[PDB]
Amino acid sequence: LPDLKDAEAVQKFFLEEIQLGEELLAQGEYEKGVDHLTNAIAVCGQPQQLLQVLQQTLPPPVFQMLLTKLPT
Amino acid sequence: VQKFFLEEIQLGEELLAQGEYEKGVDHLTNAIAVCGQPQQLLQVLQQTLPPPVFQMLLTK
Amino acid sequence: DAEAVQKFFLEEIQLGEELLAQGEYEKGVDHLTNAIAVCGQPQQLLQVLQQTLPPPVFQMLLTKLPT
Amino acid sequence: MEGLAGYVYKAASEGKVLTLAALLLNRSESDIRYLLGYVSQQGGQRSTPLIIAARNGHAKVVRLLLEHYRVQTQQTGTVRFDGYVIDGATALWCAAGAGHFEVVKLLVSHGANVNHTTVTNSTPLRAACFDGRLDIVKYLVENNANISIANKYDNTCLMIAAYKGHTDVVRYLLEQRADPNAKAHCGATALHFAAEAGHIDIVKELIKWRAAIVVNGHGMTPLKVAAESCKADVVELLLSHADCDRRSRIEALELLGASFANDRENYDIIKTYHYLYLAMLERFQDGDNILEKEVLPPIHAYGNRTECRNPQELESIRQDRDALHMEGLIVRERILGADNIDVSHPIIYRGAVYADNMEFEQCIKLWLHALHLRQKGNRNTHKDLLRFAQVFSQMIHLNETVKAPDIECVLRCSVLEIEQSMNRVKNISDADVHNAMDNYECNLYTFLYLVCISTKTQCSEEDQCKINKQIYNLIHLDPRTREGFTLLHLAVNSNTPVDDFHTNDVCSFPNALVTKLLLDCGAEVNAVDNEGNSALHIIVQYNRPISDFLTLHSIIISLVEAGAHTDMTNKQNKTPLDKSTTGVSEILLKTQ
Amino acid sequence: MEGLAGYVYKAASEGKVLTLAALLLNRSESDIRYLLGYVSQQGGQRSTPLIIAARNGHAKVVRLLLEHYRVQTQQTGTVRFDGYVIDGATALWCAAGAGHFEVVKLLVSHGANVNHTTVTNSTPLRAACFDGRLDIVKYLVENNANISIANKYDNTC
Amino acid sequence: LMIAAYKGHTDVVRYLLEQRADPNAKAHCGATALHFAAEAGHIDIVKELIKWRAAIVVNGHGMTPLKVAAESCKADVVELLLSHADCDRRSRIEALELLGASFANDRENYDIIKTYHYLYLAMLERFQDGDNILEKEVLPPIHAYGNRTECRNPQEL
Repeated sequence: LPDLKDAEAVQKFFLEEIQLGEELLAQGEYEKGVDHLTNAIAVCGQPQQLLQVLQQTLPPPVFQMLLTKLPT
Repeated sequence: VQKFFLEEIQLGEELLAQGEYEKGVDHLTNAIAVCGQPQQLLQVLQQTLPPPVFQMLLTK
Repeated sequence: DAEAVQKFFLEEIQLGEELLAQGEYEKGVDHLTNAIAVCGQPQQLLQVLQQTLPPPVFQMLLTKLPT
Repeated sequence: MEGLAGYVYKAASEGKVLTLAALLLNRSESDIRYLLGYVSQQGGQRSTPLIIAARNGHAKVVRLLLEHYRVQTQQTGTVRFDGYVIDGATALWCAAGAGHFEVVKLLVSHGANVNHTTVTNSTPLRAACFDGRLDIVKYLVENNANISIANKYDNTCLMIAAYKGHTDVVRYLLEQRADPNAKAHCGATALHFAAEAGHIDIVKELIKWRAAIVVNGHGMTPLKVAAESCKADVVELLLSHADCDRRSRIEALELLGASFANDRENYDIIKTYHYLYLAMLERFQDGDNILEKEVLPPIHAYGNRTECRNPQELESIRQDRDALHMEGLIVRERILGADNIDVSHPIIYRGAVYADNMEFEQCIKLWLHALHLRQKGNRNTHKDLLRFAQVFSQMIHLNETVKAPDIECVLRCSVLEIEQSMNRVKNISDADVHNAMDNYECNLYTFLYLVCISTKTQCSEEDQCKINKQIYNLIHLDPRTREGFTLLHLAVNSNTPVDDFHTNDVCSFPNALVTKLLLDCGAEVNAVDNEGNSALHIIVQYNRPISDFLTLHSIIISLVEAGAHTDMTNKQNKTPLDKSTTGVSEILLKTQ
Repeated sequence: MEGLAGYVYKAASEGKVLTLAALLLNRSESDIRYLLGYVSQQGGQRSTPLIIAARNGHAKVVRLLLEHYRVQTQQTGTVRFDGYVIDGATALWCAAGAGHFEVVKLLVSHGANVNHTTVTNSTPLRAACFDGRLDIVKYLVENNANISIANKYDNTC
Repeated sequence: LMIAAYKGHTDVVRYLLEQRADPNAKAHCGATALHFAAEAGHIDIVKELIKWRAAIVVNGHGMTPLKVAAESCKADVVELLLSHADCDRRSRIEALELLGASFANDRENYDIIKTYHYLYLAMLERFQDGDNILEKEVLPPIHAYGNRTECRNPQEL
């Protein structure tokens, strides 16, 4: 994680962390995709609004799988 | 069988009502006479098809 | 160039499928129009192209195949 | 003849014309006459097999049936389809009611009733107008059907055609010497119905006929009934007719924008701000002898700010949609009154957004006005009261506490609504008596849901004393269900349904806390149901003594203290111990 | 602003969702709509992120654009890229011409324009006929758009 | 069978018992296809096997499925095992004892009042019959647990 930067990695390095997950969403390694996704949400500036966003970007097995690893 | 003839007079031309009139009009040709009222069934079967196909069903 | 095309043909083979996967069906075929008819086995590519692409996509590539 | 009647029906329902020929012929004529006359249980209706074939448009099939034995075309039978369950009219109406021109053009030449009525006096022209099928509508007027067939709700077929967007069916009746001035039972015209959905093309045809334009029986001019909608083209169209006075034409755009953002299907603040600002620009355009809004103080329920005055004042409150939605809703609050249903509709939508936006404090406060508005309108709030308890359960999961005055106001108005709901059963006799039987009963459930979540949530002592009054109100009312249960028996029985939302997590029926609150206010503990079982008998019939024994242990001691007869009997003479089927409850019953 | 509009237009054109979701993040509806209102010409043809999302085929992107975002079906875009590139395109029209039945039914359930006429007054019905996608035509007819909307040459669907 | 019983896949559980697979295929660890169902309160799964003659038998440690259901603080399926096959009143009273034991001594379920009322139910049923009275075995007081001598009367409880 990029040490929770104030304004640098909130939008620049944040984008690639989903992009690694989004590729791994397209790859099929969703567990690796969740890992890159769950670091982005932790370093996201306003991630509580993205709970409704992230609950439907996924296949149904990953709907709860990311949620279980969301605090992690 | 007379009941099977009635079944023939009811389901023999199932393809004819479904569009495939080749196997239905030919099958209903014997089924019209096999019923208890041959002249009535043949006239009704001719009336069941179009007037252009009424002659085709009757002459079948 | 034609020997480099044999690797450049593989580029639209790689890059052009996302263009069809993203949704640019015409542009993906247009990107793949520059690719096809330079490989050594167009028929071997054709027999899988009948089913690799979606059935509407492949026949549209057939229109672009001699172009 | 049961199977033979169905086989005759099957000959016409599925379209097999060969079976129909083999059935009417090749047998007797008297037996088939009963078979083709009507059906008994086929399709859940009692119509002629030719009629149900006309429902599917089997024009070729129904033609052969008339050749052998001419069934009466005027014969009627039930047709349950669109427009509620209907004891349907003649087959020509039913073919028109099916929107099938293939059967309509045959029965008319064969001989059929052109203006045959239905239960709601529906002519075949209205049946085709209900489907909006133009060629059938063109044919009935060619058969000279009556153009003035008004419904039991005084709805003429032209007004029926004006319900939908049938810009061609509406204009064709206008060509057939029918001016659009036949008001409904609520006074509604074709102008108002086309203005409901913003049918500018339909109104333009009614504009073209140049007949008349007037308010409905609710006093709503066609621009006003479009103003509460989200389509400004109608008000723009009436601006060409110069029927839009500058007072009405400005509040129209004030109402037009607000509904375009205060709707579940219509939420866009950009035109809402544009319509409100342009109207207030036009409101300030008068200059001398200026006209302004009748100022309304902010509602104790809805919001905390009054409406805006300056045209640019609403521009600053555009950033927070909460302020401008309220500002657009005050201007329709004053012009439509508290009794209008269409101004009560934005109240539910606003808190629902706040439920989606986690503003549960603003959701409960603002939703109280919808119950407040519907109390003025004297209508049912069974969906409103259920939505209160659902959102009340949702914020417990988010741990957002309620306001005790807010939870009392909804509870105080609920028993008044239930008193209306109980009187609604008294007010109606035969129209929707089963619906009214299910109307007051579900309202008691919502009150039970509202009280149960009130017990779970924190409540102030002064409000809790008033909260128990509504329970004390209903236990004095003593609502008797279909099975003889009461409010006490409703909480006692574990078979009581609970709403699908998080109210399952806050209702634990048999709920001791609700029952404990029910017992102090005078619960009928020895009351009997239709089967004669008392409150002690219903609670012991529960088959899960381990899961919620805390509810059982609280209710065993306390309900017995209320005066429960351990020796009481049912209508089948069943004692509480005899009808126990639970060792833990019976031993608890033995102790108590 | 304009570069962010290009970014969100490329994100909608590609099919990613979190990219433009973060690009619109922590923004009011004004600049968000402006980024979504990027109707500027790309490839010589006017296109819009909502339009290019409907042209893409991703029902997920348009289901986010209609539900969680404020965009309108009244828009300008291509209707036929090869030899026509005619403007005045509804997103439902773009989906029907492209043939994505899921996007078509989603836009219909949303409430998109079903009777739109361009400068050549061409309906999405005739686009669905041009694509030959049966279920799109069946859905459009069941939703009762029209049947007799013809081109400027009186060209029926 | 036990793997789906380990999870909440009640559709697979009720289907597989009809596939000529016995519910008594017991693992050497002690799971009798209901022990693995007695962790998450699978009221729907256990109801199937109770209907399917689950054949209650203790685990490798000697704990009954009634005890194992009481081990997970799942009162829903405890009544199912109590109502299935033999009543076995000696285990019926201790089922209330074991289930109530954890509700004041478990992190996931810390309910002090539920411990009394389950024990009171145990104390009620232990002396409900009157004659042929049963009593708790007098284990010596343990210094870790103070010096208490159990609850052989409802008055001390």
